[PDB]
Amino acid sequence: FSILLVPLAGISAGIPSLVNNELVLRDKATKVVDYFKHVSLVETEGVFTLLDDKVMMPQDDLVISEIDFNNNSIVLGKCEIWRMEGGSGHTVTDDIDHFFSAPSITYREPHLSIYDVLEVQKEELDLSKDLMVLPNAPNRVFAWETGWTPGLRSLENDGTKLLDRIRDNYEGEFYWRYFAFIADALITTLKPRYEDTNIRINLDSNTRSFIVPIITTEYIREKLSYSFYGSGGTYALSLSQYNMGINIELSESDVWIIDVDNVVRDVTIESDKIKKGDLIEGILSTLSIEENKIILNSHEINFSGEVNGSNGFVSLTFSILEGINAIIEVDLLSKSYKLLIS
Amino acid sequence: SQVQLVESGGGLVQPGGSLRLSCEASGFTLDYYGIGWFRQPPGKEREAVSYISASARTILYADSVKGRFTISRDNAKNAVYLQMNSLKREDTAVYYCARRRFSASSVNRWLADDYDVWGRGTQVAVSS
Repeated sequence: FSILLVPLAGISAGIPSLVNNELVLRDKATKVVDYFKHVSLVETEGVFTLLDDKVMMPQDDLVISEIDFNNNSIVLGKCEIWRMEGGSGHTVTDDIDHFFSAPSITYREPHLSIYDVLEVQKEELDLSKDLMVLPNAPNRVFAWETGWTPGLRSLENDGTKLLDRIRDNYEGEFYWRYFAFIADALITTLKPRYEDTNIRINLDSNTRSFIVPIITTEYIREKLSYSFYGSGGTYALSLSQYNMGINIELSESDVWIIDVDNVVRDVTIESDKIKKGDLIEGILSTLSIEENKIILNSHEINFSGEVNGSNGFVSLTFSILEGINAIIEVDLLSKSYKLLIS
Repeated sequence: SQVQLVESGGGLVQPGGSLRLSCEASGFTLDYYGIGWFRQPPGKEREAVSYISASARTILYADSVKGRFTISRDNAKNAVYLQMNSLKREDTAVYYCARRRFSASSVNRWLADDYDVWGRGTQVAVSS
């Protein structure tokens, strides 16, 4: 429960927008820095942060392409930025890079990886907690540009530090702060290019519970798709109000509980928090059970692997009224379901 | 005049017929925006018809047109399409194309406050 304890994707990292017919995650140099400052927390705090000892939540907008409960490991996804090329007359004057002819940013395919420059523990992780938010960040390649920005050589924080580290890491290919010809130039705008991203989750034989993150922006939301691979455990999943790409690969004796309380009612967002409205009358009209598929409302759950008596019965659950927990018990084998109240 | 959503292809057909509506999205990049189709029958409210999300993955139709209408979009050629089949007389309306705001955090997806650009509509009448 406590779908209210969990923040909305983008609360910390920021939500990208369209300002001039272009996706822009940040628009002021100062503010760009803070984002990096934010990104850097994966080193400082770790991959996962704990909400109240109970819920493991990945860092906001941290691209994770794999969670493996067998290895206790994760794999980071693509987080790159456009490389520079062709400075002339470079010096280091007063800790600030100087140039006669300023370097040019370019979209040409060799891109620099931000994540590579990061020191993160992605192995021997502590995934003991039963409660875990699924990642909310798709693969991206940041465009950017600089602009003449006086008086920001004073700027120093975990953000400027990471930015500096990227410069040093990719010698003569990245300069976020520099003086050229007349005045000081700084990266002013972060312009992401999100990409289709399949997050893979390899499950152990334990009991695990997953909350789909609430991602309001539709565009970003639909770049993601989760692929679960069960191995004979007990798996719980709270769907968001949003129809998300979910594929479940079935192992022998896989028991799946899918909370659909966000599917069967209208859900809105009021003060940057979920707001559960009234149950859709004739919600069962929207329920379609096909061979290796559950369609409820417009949400889709695809199924792969061996379907039999050990793993064919998946339990969709929500609350028909305040104090009535209903279970839609779907039989994948016979494309039939039934209705209980416990 | 920059950002527009011009619809075309409306006219007259006879019950059980079919036609195809066109939306020439102009003056922005609709690879980001989700597009909807709405309609207003004579003397009635504006009505939800179909709604394609940016990138497919969310093709929704109103119960009145399920099975009959089919929605499609060519981001590349910046146009959305609605193929209409088995046209009944109840389908007589003024059909509109509209772009869903990029930031719409509502599952309704037809809320009409979540839409920023609206076309002029094309009328469809159905009578033999």
